[PDB]
Amino acid sequence: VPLDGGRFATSDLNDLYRRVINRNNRLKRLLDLAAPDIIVRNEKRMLQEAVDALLDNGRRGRAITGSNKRPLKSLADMIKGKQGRFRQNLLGKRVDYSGRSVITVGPYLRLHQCGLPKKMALELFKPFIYGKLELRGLATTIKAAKKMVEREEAVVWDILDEVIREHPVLLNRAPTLHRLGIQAFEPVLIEGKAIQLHPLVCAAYNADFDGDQMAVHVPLTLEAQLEARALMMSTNNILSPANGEPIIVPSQDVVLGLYYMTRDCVNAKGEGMVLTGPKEAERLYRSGLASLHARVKVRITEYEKDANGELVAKTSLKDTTVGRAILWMIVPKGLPYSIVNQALGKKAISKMLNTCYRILGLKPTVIFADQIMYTGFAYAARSGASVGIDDMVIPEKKHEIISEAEAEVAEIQEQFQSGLVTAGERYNKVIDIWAAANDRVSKAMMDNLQTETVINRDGQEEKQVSFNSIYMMADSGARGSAAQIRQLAGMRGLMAKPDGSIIETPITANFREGLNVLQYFISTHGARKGLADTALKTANSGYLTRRLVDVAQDLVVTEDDCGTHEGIMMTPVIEGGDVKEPLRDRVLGRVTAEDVLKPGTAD
Amino acid sequence: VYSYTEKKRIRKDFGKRPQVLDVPYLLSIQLDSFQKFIEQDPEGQYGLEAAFRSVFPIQSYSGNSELQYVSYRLGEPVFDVQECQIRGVTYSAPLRVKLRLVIYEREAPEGTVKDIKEQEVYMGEIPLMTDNGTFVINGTERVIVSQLHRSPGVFFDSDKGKTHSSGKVLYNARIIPYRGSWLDFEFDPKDNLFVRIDRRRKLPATIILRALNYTTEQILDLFFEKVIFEIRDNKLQMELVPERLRGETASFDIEANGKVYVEKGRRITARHIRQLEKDDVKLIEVPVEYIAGKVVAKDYIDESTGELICAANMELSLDLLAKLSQSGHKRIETLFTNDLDHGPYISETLRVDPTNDRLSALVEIYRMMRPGEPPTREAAESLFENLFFSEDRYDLSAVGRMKFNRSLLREEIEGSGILSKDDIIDVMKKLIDIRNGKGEVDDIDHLGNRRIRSVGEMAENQFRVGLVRVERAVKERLSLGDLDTLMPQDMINAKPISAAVKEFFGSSQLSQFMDQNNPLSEITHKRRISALGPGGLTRERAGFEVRDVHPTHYGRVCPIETPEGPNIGLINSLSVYAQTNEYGFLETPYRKVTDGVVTDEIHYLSAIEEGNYVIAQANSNLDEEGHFVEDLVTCRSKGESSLFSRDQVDYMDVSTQQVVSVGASLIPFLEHDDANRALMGANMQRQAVPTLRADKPLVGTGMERAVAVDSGVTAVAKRGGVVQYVDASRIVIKVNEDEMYPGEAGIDIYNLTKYTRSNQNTCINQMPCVSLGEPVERGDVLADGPSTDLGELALGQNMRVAFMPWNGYNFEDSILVSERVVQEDRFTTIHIQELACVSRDTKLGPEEITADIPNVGEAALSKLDESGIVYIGAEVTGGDILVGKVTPKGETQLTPEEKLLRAIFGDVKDSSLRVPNGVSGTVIDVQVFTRDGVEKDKRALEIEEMQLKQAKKDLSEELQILEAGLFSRIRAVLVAGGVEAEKLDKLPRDRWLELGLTDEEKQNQLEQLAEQYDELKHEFEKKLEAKRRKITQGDDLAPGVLKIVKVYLAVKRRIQPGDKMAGRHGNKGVISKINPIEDMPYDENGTPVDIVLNPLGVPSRMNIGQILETHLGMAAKGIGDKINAMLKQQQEVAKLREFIQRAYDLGADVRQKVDLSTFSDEEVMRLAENLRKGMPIATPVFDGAKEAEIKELLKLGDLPTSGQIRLYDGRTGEQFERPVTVGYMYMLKLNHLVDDKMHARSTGSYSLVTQQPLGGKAQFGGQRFGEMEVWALEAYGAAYTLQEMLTVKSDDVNGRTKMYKNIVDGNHQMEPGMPESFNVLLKEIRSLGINIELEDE
DNA sequence: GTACGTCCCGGAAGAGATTCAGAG
DNA sequence: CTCTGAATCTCTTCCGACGCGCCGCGGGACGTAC
RNA sequence: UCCGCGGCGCG
Ligand SMILES: [Mg+2]
Repeated sequence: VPLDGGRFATSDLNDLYRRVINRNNRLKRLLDLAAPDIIVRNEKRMLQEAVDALLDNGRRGRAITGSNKRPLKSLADMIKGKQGRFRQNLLGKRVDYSGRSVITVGPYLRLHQCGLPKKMALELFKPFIYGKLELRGLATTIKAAKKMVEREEAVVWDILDEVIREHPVLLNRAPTLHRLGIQAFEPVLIEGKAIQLHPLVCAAYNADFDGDQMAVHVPLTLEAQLEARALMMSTNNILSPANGEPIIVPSQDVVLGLYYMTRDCVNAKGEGMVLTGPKEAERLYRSGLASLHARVKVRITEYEKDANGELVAKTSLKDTTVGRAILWMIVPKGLPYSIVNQALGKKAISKMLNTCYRILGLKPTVIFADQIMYTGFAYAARSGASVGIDDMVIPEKKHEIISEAEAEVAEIQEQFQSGLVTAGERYNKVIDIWAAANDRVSKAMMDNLQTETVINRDGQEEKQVSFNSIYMMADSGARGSAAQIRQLAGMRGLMAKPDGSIIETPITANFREGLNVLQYFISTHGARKGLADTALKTANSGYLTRRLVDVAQDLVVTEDDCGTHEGIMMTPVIEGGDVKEPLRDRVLGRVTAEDVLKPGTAD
Repeated sequence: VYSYTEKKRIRKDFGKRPQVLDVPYLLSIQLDSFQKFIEQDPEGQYGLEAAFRSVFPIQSYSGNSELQYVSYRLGEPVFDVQECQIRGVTYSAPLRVKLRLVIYEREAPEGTVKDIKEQEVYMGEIPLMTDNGTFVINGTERVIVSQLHRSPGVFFDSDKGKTHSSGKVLYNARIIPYRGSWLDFEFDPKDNLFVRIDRRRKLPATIILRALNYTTEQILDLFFEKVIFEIRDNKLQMELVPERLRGETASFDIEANGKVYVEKGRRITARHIRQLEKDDVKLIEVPVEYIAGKVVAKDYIDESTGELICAANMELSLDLLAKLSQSGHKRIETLFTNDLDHGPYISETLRVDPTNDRLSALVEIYRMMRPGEPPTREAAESLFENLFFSEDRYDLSAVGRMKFNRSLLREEIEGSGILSKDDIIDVMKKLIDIRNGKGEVDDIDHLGNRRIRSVGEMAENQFRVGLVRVERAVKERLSLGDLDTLMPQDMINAKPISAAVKEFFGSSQLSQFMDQNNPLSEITHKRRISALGPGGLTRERAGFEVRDVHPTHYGRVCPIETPEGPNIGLINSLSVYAQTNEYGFLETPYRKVTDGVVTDEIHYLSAIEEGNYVIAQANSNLDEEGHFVEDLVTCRSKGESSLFSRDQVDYMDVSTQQVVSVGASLIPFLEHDDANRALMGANMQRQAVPTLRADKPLVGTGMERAVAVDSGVTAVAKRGGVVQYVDASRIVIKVNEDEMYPGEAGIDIYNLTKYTRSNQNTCINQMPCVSLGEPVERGDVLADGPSTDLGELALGQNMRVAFMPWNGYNFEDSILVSERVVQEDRFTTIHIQELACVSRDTKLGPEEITADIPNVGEAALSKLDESGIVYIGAEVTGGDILVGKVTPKGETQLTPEEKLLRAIFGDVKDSSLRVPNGVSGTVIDVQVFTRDGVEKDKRALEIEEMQLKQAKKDLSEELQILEAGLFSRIRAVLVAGGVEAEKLDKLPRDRWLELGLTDEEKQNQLEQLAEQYDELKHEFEKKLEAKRRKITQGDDLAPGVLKIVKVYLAVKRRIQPGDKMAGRHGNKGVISKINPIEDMPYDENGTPVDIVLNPLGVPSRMNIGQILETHLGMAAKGIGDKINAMLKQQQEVAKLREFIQRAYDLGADVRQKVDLSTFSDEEVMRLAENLRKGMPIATPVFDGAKEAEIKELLKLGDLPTSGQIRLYDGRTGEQFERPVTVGYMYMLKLNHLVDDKMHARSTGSYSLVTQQPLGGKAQFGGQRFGEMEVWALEAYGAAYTLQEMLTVKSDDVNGRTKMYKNIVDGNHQMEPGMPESFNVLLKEIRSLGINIELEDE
């Protein structure tokens, strides 16, 4: 290939071929005059070295070099590694009819459809536009189609809307991890210059909105469209291929809103009334005459399917909260009422969705899913849960606990200056006493934060569960745990140094108050260590995954029944304490090998 | 006490600790490194003159000719900086050197040379440093980063555990010279001494010792102590020293003076040793079996027979004992060789060696160095004397010698550049002691074993390489010299040195491209410590200890700033107060404390001696006398932290700001934030984008002034005075009386930098911020640069923010923005793109740039002139033509018959530049480069005329202003001593020389004024001639190109859903949807909020500092709007004065103590007017304000104290049941636009090697489907789509043509075929001897 | 100055040398 | 003393994640004529 | 011109 200028960027193979042919020609010329054996042997050895270099460079010592220092490549180098044909140009190849951009949310979409920008909509489907335009006879040739598509008149957008109605597309994340890394949606035209993707899908991709890039593809032929419509929707992937739990679990915000929904308080406006059905509970709530969460007796009519496929209509008077009735408005017919009486956190809602799928079928499950997402966003926005700076109440006994711990370590040190104790044992003792102080202060802070609220209950007084914003946000299961709230409120415990031991001085300051310089400096060690570890661990895991996946490539199920009688004895694991996993989650979804006998043997 | 321009906007500051040392010249490393390389250094030290004195003096092969060095001098640069970046030539200067060549006659080597010749010769070109501290190489500015390398000297590594998998730790001691071959020693599981050279095969250690002219007896005596055996008439009496019996094993009954001391079968006690010391026992009787394991050291020869009785280093036996006893020997000397005290390593190594001859050792060394060569004595001797003891190849630096001496505890810290026998034997002895158990190993991570390079050292090294190359060249040329028939310029050539310097400055791993789009970005780029580069580590060979921070990093290198990703901890950044020691180590300031008084004088401590002393923390309270208020203060002695007494410390920290670097020190409320999010926020802050209109940051750190002044972006005033004529283009300053030179005082002239292309496609502009008649003081800001305001650093803007989840549009990290933000037009950024067109020379004739273009109509030509160049100001969009550029491909092959056939139905073709698809904009400037000898078109003539007019008008205005000031100065001088109010200026000022006056200092002062006036007019004429000649001449370009057209597009980018915005605590996110103003929530006062974040991120990303920043901003605006309300009514000055005074005291003991009684009424009025947009608040990094100050300051305003205000909703219109938090936060825009990553492709170009679509965005290509993608698709039942996608859409050509024809026809059917990339693999594997083929169907 | 001819870091695994252990 | 000989030590090879975006340099030298 | 090498940056 000639480049910009009077020089030609020669390839390595050309240079190697020139060298080998030049040496061969020189040797052919030399032997004609019957040269002495020494020189012909020397030039033969030159030729042999050169041909070995061409065939495989770098296997022998003193590998040949090109321009300045870089060793020239050869065919053996052209086959191997990431720079070779097999793993770079054959297994994975660049494809046309594709595009990429950044992602936004757009939470007003249904989960079987996604947004798609106008510009890509025009650019990707140009052949389809040409075909439809030629069928409608607005152009005798293709050049007029060129002008019309490049000028984007008002007559092309209607055609584009017509050709997109039922044409599935594929979305993709660059570091795809599992089989949910590829899904298909039904595109919907939208303005802007970004793709809108349904929030509930975002848990599967493990994709945040910090600049992730999605790549689009178009199934071209007819069979591709039908196959994508039969297998590639998000509606046909409701359970993970790794475990039986649903993978469309509400991740962060809707779970917070729903956890705000149901937590009855002892006293609120609108106590002690009786309602007909849930359909007027909203009427009371939105008029401001009744608080969102309050004790109330209402009549609920749930449909149950004890009979052979038909639903039984039974009615009663249940003691519940208004918000629970409002949620009962959205549940399908099958589910019994006793499933929305609890705090309804994250695990509870996941299990409830799982049993809804298990009992009612498939379509009601997906309808319930997107409806619950809508209502969760609406009521979470209504609630307005904001974090404040006075919401982190520090326990008042922290100072005295710290003083006692310091007095104990001081007297232990004084005993050390008496020459009665060694170094390792006092080290272990001070570590133990600091751990004891840490857990004690953590327990005190948890106790006086989680239930600090007290109410007169329209009487003398009563103690109820607290409505602190941070506690509510951490106990729901949306984001956070006990460790993070403990670090943010109480002292952070004992950090470790790169040697692996534990620094003798704990950090006696939480994030709400200030931090001394060395206290920050020590935690810098752990931060850097964690970042380096997470840098290298992904690189290791990718190679391990490739090694696992290459070996099981050819195992394909081919027969419906082998017909044997040999099986493996299955028993629950007992490590030496409490049972870790029972038979329920270990034998489920398997075929029996031998008949199960009750301890009524011969039964 | 404040200067006048600090009176415009005083920044309230918190803090209690009084600082003692202000921020130094923040950009000092580059400048003070480079002010050693291009300087005439007398007597020679660490400079170019040293390099010449090191390599240049050369004596030929007894040719009586010598080439010596005299001096050097650098001429003025041919072009200034501006011409350099506008053209593309290197900002370099010629390097003149005066050289002396002498040739002697016969019969005498030492006498006076018969003939000499001296002249100036040219050699090479050196890039210069601009006053910004940067380099210009090829029309492109570039920056050099300092490198951290491995320190020269001796070092003792240990290699814990891994080797031999047995737990027996080995020990190695390597010597790393500054320039030469390596040398290292190590052990084996067999406990032997081994020498290795440059990682080659293993050799025994004694070979070097024997080669250094040491006999075996000398070696044994040096490495071991001596014990004497005396054969008396009975039992071989032995001389005893009691201290040697520590840990030795007994074999008999030890008795002396007829008294039993040690019992048979038992081991010594300390009391027995004490008893032996009491009795001073010296000689004891010894059994013959006690000498059954000792080895003789020296040889014994029989006098009578003349043979060798016992050789060196072999164990003695009873028969040998009898022979030596009967030979008449009385003194018998042997070894000590205890199990724990002294290992017999030297003895066993000398046993295991195969040779015992120095010539044999030289033969072994010579064969090892060069395999397959017959050794000889002279070659081996020369090679051994040249490997280690030759000045040319081996040379330790002064730093290397100092460290080498220090690690061995010698006395004189000065020595030569080569090593000697004493050094190597001492190294061996130290290694033996380390193995023996005395002494300690040395780690690597300690900063006392690491060194920082800079520009000067690397430049000198490359220059020395160039000189050694030209040196061997001049030697080989002078070996065939002649009697001064040639002049001394032919041997010296400008090719090697220039090539070396150009390749170093242009293509090196450390000459990295400048990344500038913000002043902070360059303040943090030039202060970079990279661990990579030549002589350093590699990315894939870095473990974990090199990445983790050592506990000696406090105050020298930043612990919290580093680029996250593949290289963490190798690109660490230098601290704020840190400097470079003279030798090259890092050091940080401290304060020396007396017994009770903390003296204010500053002492510098390196990274080694600090550990010996003890250092107290900076954040410790103290009294006015320096006494510590407590009796215990936490400190650090040796990498630990503990509690010490009232008086045991000797040094004190200077301030609390020295732990961090400049990158992250701008984050307010840092001490309340985690390390991870602090690192991330620093990274985003480094990568901001200029805004159209900068706004002051509400919550700063009080350091922005230094970072704004010290960057090369703001035209800081040089000399004080008063402004006289301000304009959007230039600024002139009238000089004060006390700052004038005696001659040619005049007045200063500046030149602002208007809209010009930046380096990262942003736009740098300068706006004058000085009024008219405003006096200025020396070293002050006049005109701010990009992202700066009144001398402060303003990256983004401040906006009203509120925290709540809002209808899911802020799901996890997305942000929604009201239309108000884009309404005020406050996030608009300006981007400048450069489009180039080349006019090369090809076959069949050159191409034409005329506007004669076919196949287009008036619609495509209405925007072009006659020449073929777009006008300035023509609003161009995607689909127009900028330059009409046509390539005459030719091969027309005209025929009288076949050519008219083409015209029956229904050459040069266009190659014009194409606008990038999607971007609008306006053209601002068109610049043309033409090779000399080519006819310029009309537009080139007009452009060069415009440049001539601009240059002449600029020079004329400069003369006009300069001489106006000069004559004003003349009038001011003439006011005294014969003043004429009107008699002087009857006739114009041109003749003020014929004035009759007395002769005094005033008179000859005026004479000097007139003389310099005449000199000025002459010089201005000369340089006007020179400038017009320079601008009228042509310019050299690349070979083979005819002319170059440069056109600049200037697109204006707005905000749109898809852009990335981030705070200063790491809470990044992409905006999601733009909303009408009515929909966002509003408060009871009526004002709407602008941005709503997501509160869900606070528990996990525990960056609690953002909430505190929000509350502080709310407080600032609560003061600001109150000031606004007081100002809107025309109120008198006393009430606002007292209100501002109350606002400024407002706290406990601080360092400000400002007063308003010393402000003029006009001045306080202007201060109030400039403060209406809120009160800026300064907060130190680790000495910030607590909660009580915030509560009190909010109480000063009428805002609720709890910080949570009740808020209403816009959609439904009812009160939220829980109040939310609102306030003001500093929000940034990053340089990741949405109209840069959006891409689509239907069918574009195809590659040539394999018919596959290309990759990238600039090349119109598509995305890649990886192997994990294939696995994910295969995991489903996906069959047809995978085959179709990797067969038709990718590889097959006939398949895809058929598919296209079918799609345009309305059918959908596929024919697979076979991919051609597999056919490529087939051919390539067939290219070998393998027979690859495909069998039957 | 230029066209042109020639030229030029662990970690894991196995293969091969060593070794010493012990039987004949 | 001698022959296996299983075991052990030492030398040589391959292997270390996957998508992008921006920028800069690249057959160069060395002689031989033209 | 579509390729190689190097550096920086984002997921
Ligand atoms: Mg991410």
